[PDB]
Amino acid sequence: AIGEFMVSLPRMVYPQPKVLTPCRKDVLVVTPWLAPIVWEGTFNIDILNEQFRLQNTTIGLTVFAIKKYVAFLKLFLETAEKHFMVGHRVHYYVFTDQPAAVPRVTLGTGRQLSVLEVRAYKRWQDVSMRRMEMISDFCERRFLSEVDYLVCVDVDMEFRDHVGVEILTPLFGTLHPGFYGSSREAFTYERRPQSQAYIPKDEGDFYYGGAFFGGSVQEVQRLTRACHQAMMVDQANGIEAVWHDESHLNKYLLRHKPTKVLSPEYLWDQQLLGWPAVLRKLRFTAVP
Amino acid sequence: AIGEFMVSLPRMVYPQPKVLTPCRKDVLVVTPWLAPIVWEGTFNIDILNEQFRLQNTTIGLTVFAIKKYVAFLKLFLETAEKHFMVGHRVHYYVFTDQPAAVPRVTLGTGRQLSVLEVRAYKRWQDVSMRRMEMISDFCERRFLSEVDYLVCVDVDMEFRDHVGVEILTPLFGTLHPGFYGSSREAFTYERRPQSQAYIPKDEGDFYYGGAFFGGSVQEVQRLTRACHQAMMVDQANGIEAVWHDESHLNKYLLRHKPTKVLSPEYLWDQQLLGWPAVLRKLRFTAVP
Ligand SMILES: O=c1ccn([C@@H]2O[C@H](COP(=O)(O)OP(=O)(O)O[C@H]3O[C@H](CO)[C@H](O)[C@H](O)[C@H]3O)[C@@H](O)[C@H]2O)c(=O)[nH]1
Ligand SMILES: O=c1ccn([C@@H]2O[C@H](COP(=O)(O)OP(=O)(O)O[C@H]3O[C@H](CO)[C@H](O)[C@H](O)[C@H]3O)[C@@H](O)[C@H]2O)c(=O)[nH]1
Ligand SMILES: [Mn+2]
Ligand SMILES: [Mn+2]
Repeated sequence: AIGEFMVSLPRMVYPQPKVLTPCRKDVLVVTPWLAPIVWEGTFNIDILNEQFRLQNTTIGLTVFAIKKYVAFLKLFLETAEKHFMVGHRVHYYVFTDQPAAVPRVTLGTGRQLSVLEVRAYKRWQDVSMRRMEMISDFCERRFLSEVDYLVCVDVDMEFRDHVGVEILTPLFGTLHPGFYGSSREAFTYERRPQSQAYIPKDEGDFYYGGAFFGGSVQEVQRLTRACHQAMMVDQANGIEAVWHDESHLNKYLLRHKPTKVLSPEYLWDQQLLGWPAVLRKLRFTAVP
Repeated sequence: AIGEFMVSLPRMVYPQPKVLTPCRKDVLVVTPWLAPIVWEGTFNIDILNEQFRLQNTTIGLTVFAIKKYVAFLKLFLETAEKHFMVGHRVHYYVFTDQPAAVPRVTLGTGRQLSVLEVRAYKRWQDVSMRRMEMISDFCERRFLSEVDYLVCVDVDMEFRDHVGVEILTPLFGTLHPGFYGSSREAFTYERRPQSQAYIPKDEGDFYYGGAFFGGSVQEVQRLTRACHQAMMVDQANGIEAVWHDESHLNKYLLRHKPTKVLSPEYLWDQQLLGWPAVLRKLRFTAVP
């Protein structure tokens, strides 16, 4: 459940937070709108796990495996079993054009998987973009009744370390690994005013990655509906945003600030970027 | 309103957050349960003001002025007019045994004051403690229908600097100025197991001050009801907690973690503690 009566935490023995010691001295851990930026060292997972288990939290995870991308599912799901929300209720939603071709991955207790058949678009750009419509079509069909939070990710990825309830919040985006140290002028936002995704050069907080966002079902419905409707306006006007759904996601999260931001620990590419000292954990990574 | 549909923020030009620069290097700015700890430098008030104004937020401020403490009201209210939630809708609730003795303080537009008559208890300890019952009696009478958030403070205080929408969240407490640098064993929690306020020596996050807490009306009703009911159990058992309502507040916030914590900028005593370098702002201070 979300927003229901919260019982009292049990007694717990853990290290005292020290008010006069920063938890990170190398990174920003809170946005200027007071949203936590989630890095290792910012959270005590034992406290968070208690809070979320006492609410009987169910997390849905959406992933699209269309055309040849079904090949990515086995590793994606096996590694999610090892690292994603372990101990909590999880419902995987695998959207595919090949519903008999989903690998038979063994799931832990309290975890289930549904296969949702969808059409395949010809262009990769359309496959990627149309996830927003498809996720929003499914909020009413399933998600409102089945889960508390939705996490929406790319499939060509693997979990390498813990991804848990520290991410859960009404609305989150994730810092794209290519831009976390960049100034806003260098962010690859859509820069043509003719597009609904347009962001001026003097605006922008962060460059969020299209491959990892989420929130409560209500907030994810809002985001995905808004991005789809913006895409359809652009289509009617003969323009396609430079980075497709990621461009629209960035416009949405500029105007509707997320209540948590995930660090690039949660969205990485070791082939392209190595393992900087600032990443204490590499949690969710590109398959090379 | 709270929890309603949020329109899009307008365009704003402000400094880009820098991911690789901490906002404070001298203090903890987020708790281990991912609640912001509010210090100067952690927030851009322009963004927050936009967010809260677009929700038509109304803030209630409760204050008790019983017996000789009516003398504190003039400065309290005049300085609140200068510093508390300026630009937002405010409703002051002055609880007093001398309802004709409230000073005539000139209020800004969108700000109003109600006087609520209550009984005076003989002992200062009972006057202080019974605020929890009185605040909880008034959630149903007025607060649910009149305000979005409640802020509950001591009267023998003055505002010296900005106290605004950065504090608003479902549930907050404030670091007591005498203990922010102390280890938990030194916190003056109730230590007798016979009291409902008991906290063992190996437990505790922070020592919260009784003089400044708040949250949504729903969360403040819960806190104040719980503290009152705990007090009544103690009374039946012939025990009074060492620091009265503050002891019960601390027990509640240990078991029900706040969603923001205010730094001691928000609760200070310059006579006793001076002006340390760690306090960039002294916002709400004891009258000496
Ligand atoms: O034939 C396809 C093409 C895409 N996809 C799905 O769409 C996702 C995104 O497409 P790609 O992985 O092909 O492209 P990128 O890795 O460049 O994706 C990045 O850029 C995209 C926009 O161009 C999206 O924002 C995406 O979330 C972001 O990680 C895939 O992971 C997969 O889930 C398929 O299932 N089949
Ligand atoms: O005769 C009185 C006594 C108290 N109060 C009200 O109760 C508040 C708290 O009492 P005091 O200010 O007399 O006592 P302290 O400053 O020591 O208060 C501190 O300790 C208390 C518990 O002992 C409470 O937790 C309080 O919030 C905390 O700041 C006052 O500010 C005032 O609002 C009155 O109105 N009249
Ligand atoms: Mn890809
Ligand atoms: Mn006092």
